[PDB]
Amino acid sequence: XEGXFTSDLSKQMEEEAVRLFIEWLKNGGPSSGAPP
Amino acid sequence: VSLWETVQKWREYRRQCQRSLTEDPPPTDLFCNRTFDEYACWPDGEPGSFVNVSCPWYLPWASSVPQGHVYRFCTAEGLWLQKDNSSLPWRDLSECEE
Repeated sequence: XEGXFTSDLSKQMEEEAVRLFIEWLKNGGPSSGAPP
Repeated sequence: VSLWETVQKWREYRRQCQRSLTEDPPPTDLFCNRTFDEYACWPDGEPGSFVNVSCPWYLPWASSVPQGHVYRFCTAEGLWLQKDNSSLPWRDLSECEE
């Protein structure tokens, strides 16, 4: 994570959170009963 | 970019899907059943054909893929195409990718 502490950090991080949310949706996440 | 904004747009998209699911008229006797798969809203499918729907409009990059569709295939048995080891039906969403 070297060179990570940028003003852009907080936004770069929200962007990855949104990406993961979309990945979760593609996996059926909100309604899935699958084991973790 | 905002996670809360994307979740709210997704809730809105889900809500619009639930409106269609309940309100659209029934289809023939044989068709693949309309459904919300948490990513996209699917109508009833014609047996033996691919089914197209627009890339979901809650995607943050939806405006970069304005002509993208996502696909399922409805088999002649009236079942969505799905591998035995998959919990989700077959879907091609390559046109909606970031």
